[PDB]
Amino acid sequence: PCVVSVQETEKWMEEAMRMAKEALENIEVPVGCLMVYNNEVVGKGRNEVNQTKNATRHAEMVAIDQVLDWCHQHGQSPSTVFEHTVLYVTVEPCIMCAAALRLMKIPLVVYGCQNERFGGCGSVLNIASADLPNTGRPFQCIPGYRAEEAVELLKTFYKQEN
Amino acid sequence: QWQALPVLSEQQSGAVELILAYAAPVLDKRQTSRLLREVSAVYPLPAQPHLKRVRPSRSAGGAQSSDLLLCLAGPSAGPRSLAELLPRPAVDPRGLGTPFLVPVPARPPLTRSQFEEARAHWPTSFHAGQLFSTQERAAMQTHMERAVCAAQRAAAQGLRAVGAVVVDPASDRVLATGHDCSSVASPLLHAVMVCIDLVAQGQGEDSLPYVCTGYDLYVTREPCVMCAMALVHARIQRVFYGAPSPDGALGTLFRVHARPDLNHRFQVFRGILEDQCRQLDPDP
Ligand SMILES: [Zn+2]
Ligand SMILES: [Zn+2]
Repeated sequence: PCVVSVQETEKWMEEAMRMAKEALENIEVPVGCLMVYNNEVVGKGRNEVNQTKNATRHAEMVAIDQVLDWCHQHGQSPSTVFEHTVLYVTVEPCIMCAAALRLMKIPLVVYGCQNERFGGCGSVLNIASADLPNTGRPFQCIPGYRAEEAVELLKTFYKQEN
Repeated sequence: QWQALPVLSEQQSGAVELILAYAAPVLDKRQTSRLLREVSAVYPLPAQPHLKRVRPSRSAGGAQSSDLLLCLAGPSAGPRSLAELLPRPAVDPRGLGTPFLVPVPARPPLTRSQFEEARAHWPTSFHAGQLFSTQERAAMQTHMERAVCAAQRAAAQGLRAVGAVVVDPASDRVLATGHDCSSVASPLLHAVMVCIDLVAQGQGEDSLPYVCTGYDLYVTREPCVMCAMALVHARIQRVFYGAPSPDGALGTLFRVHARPDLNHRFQVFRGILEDQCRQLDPDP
């Protein structure tokens, strides 16, 4: 039920890039992401930190909260859903979100460009696969998908911000 | 009984490095304050304000004596006379003995053990060898006690026993008290995450997203990687915690508060009320 979602990788990442462009239009760090469970989008999110005035509202945190709402609303335990969910995100998850995904036991992340300022899948720290026996489970990554388009959005954002 | 230990980067955690300086014995003690004024006018030691200029010493019979720190040694730390080091008439050297080389701390000490090594070579300033004042230690103890009470309420209800308090040190006002609220339906409600949301919901229309700017966090045990980095993103200013956590990210496995390649750094002290906190739950 995991690799069944990977079949539509192009579709999922296209939507994630669409959302990331929206985030850029709204002067947010241009990250878009979707969480897929059994070929169904069970949650999605863009970085909403400036809109919400809350530094923790990264795209992945927003996506996680939506999946948890879906689990609550449909009587599903988060364990069985998140353990078979794939995250598609335009940017390498940062140290904070990498840790959050470990704690949710997301097995697999497909992402675009590196996150050189804050990345937690290798760029700054390797939270994704660090030996952290009390912090959920490591996850695996498929990096580089449409990375060139994704990193151009980041570069545009960081030129516009003060 | 508890003691706050700074948690520094590994770079700032080692022994202080030493530089060579010239000192001279004060043979006429009643010239000390005149010599101190004239010599430090010539040699203000701008790059080393932590150094005391007069080093007292007590003999085996209690007789007090002093050495005076004259100046930094040059590229050739050779023997030097008073006539070579001290310009006249800017300095009347009468009352001083022959200069001698001595290693002195290059930088102020930060940990209490750096202050011990430093003190051995030449007297240094430090923030007694106390890190926090009595009035301060009492304030810190109050806020942590509140964090401990929150963790104990959590435990009584069957929640993870972690408590946290966010304080505005301008007014010493508590802005948020929270404990772990994680559940099957909401597994990421760690104490720190709850507190950041509480601080956020009390902020006004013209607030930046750096919810924790300028504030202190007291948390019973050391934050996990998610909470620690959330505090980097939210730009906490200081974190006090009681006991470490096995996967902790502010001292144990990582030190995300003390990194050059992240755009925010902040001070962390561990050990506050540690004996109480050590029996509560780690994070996560
Ligand atoms: Zn993130
Ligand atoms: Zn945590």
